[PDB]
Amino acid sequence: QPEVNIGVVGHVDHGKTTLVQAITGIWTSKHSEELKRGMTIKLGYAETNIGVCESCKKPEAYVTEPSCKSCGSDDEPKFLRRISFIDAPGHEVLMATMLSGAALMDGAILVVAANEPFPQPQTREHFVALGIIGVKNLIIVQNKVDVVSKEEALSQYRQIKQFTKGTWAENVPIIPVSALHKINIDSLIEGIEEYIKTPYRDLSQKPVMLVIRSFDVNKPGTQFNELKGGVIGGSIIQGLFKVDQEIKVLPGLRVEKQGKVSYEPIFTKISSIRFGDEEFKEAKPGGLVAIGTYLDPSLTKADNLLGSIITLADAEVPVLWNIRIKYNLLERVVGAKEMLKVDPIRAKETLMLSVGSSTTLGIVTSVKKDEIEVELRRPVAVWSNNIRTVISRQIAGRWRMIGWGLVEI
Amino acid sequence: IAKEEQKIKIYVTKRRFGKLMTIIEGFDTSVIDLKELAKKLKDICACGGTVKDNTIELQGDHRKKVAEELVKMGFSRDSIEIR
Amino acid sequence: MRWKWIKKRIRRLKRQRKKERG
Amino acid sequence: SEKEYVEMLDRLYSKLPQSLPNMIILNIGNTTIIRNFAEYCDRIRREDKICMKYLLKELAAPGNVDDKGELVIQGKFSSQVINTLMERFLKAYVECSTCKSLDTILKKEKKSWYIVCLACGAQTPVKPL
RNA sequence: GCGGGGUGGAGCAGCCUGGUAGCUCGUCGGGCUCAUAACCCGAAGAUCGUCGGUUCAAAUCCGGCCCCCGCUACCA
Ligand SMILES: Nc1nc2c(ncn2[C@@H]2O[C@H](COP(=O)(O)OP(=O)(O)NP(=O)(O)O)[C@@H](O)[C@H]2O)c(=O)[nH]1
Ligand SMILES: [Mg+2]
Repeated sequence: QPEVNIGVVGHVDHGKTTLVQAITGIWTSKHSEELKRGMTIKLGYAETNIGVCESCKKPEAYVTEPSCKSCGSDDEPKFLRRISFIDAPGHEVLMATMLSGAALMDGAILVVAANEPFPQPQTREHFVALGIIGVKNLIIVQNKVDVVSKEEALSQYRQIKQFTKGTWAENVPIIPVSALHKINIDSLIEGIEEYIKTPYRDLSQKPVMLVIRSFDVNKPGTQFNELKGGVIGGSIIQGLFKVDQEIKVLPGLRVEKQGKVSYEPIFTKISSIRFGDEEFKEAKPGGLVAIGTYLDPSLTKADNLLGSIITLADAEVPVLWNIRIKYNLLERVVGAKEMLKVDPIRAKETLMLSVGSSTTLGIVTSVKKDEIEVELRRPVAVWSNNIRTVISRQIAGRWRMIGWGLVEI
Repeated sequence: IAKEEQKIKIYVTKRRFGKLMTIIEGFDTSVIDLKELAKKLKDICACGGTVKDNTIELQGDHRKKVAEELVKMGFSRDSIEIR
Repeated sequence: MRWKWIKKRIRRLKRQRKKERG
Repeated sequence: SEKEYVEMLDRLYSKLPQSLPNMIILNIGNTTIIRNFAEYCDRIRREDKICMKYLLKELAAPGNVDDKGELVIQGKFSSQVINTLMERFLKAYVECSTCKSLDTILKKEKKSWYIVCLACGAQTPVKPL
């Protein structure tokens, strides 16, 4: 399995996906046909091996396969770890899925375009979302250096070295790439091998995991007799799951009784485990996993339990409707082309509460200095007291990050 | 959720007894819902109206209004032409 | 008339009572 | 720390690589027939089907090429709006982004096409359609 | 994975229930009109995706293999 989850953030079309192509060799598909004409839309996914050419010279020593005869000589590169990416989209309004994604990440790579005016609306928006959430392991990258002057990718490296200054990003190193022709990527591999280090996760902890996809393996027309189970798609964060463990999802499906609303936990067994294209018997944090189940795929078709969280069956997790956020605000709206000042929060207003991987909306009942209580629509399964959350508003038709904080229970 | 954008032609038209009408044409009939859009727009204009094939029609001159309401909803200011 | 009003009053009540309930 | 960077910059950068014939358009009931749609696409190095797929999708009409290199679009369009939507094509699929030469090859891979100039040596990536 | 279509240049009928390939346009020629392809007349032109079977005989019925568009969906 992959050891660690790395984001690829940045502005729209700056080539976040193309840089996941040049490292993994895997494309996100670019799909929905509408993504095949737009660009990446659902969260991409791709894995690879990072060895190291011990018997040669760095950074070109940093391989992708067990093959060192590429650089210096043969001595089959000692394998260091296997990894996995999560490619967020770059378009301004697909803010609500990149946040969602960011509940799973152990580190990131900021893909700035060398041929556009540096602080681009989303490049920043993402960055401060990073600084907010706690993803303190960043590596900036200057992407399209194959279509610019040799003066131009330096003068921008000024602009990056000056923005990256008053912000927390000390020596966050800026490795210029060319995701297109896969030149100077092995030096990006040396960055990610040094700076984005493999954290320790205590396995004895309560099994908890997030979900960001889930799919009907059933092709148009698999017969009933070999109807494989439904498939939940997401990343473990704390613990390790095993093949043939009893499980529950939360908040889980809601019933209908004449206009009423009522969510409830669903139970099932782990039918199968798989990482990449290879099936496993256990699963551990870092990486996005997938869990074959025995529940009706109608329940997990398009991506129905998106935002849900998986835990042990017979575990202790509150399914809140109403919640106490301790919070703070950005002084600006780093997101809009325009930097208009974030107003102070008004009661009886609509806001988009990102908690974990779930992207709920909710209404504000109380407003203190830094303690607000939010009634919701679709519940939230609050697995701990250390639930980072992110707070957006509708400024002008398109949803915008404005404050953050922690969930209190 | 989805996206989709289109070229929008707004102009004065003609109906029976009573005043002129306002045509809004050029929306993507797969992605965009002219029936949800139009219910919203009849509220802004405060006019009766319909979805007339692939168009919305609104009774009276509403041409500055609608462009001002369409751009709000996250449509492009540069795809819209009031004639 | 009183049709009107009853449902207007009801809608006002609900919508507002929705805003209170929320 | 610039000296780690400015070293990485100097290491990437060391790995680096006729008017247009007047399109003759007519009308014949409800068809618009570009008489030299083959010769025109032959003199920008393009495939008839990529200028056809694009100029047809933009028009929102159907067509196929004749058996002697002629576009029979099934919809009667004025002799102007074909130039304005045939120039745009040039801008997005033949004019390189470095020196504006029109002297370009069109690469194809999985899902990334590139405009490759025969004069300067750079590559304008294009939305593959 | 199911369909839906493929036919003179072009738009497409015909295929169910097999038996000289039709229409509209265009072209081309002539004619009619004062001049109009406005009308009247004629010609040209599709071995009917592809490959094969069955049949005396197929564009039709049959099955592999393509080419565009609805259905599905990034399929751990
Ligand atoms: N010349 C050049 N072109 C590039 C480079 N990287 C990407 N491209 C091109 O730019 C286009 C957009 O790439 P893409 O990876 O989708 O950008 P993105 O930011 O990941 N899109 P999204 O917002 O969906 O994640 C592609 O068509 C690709 O061919 C580069 O380094 N050089
Ligand atoms: Mg991308």
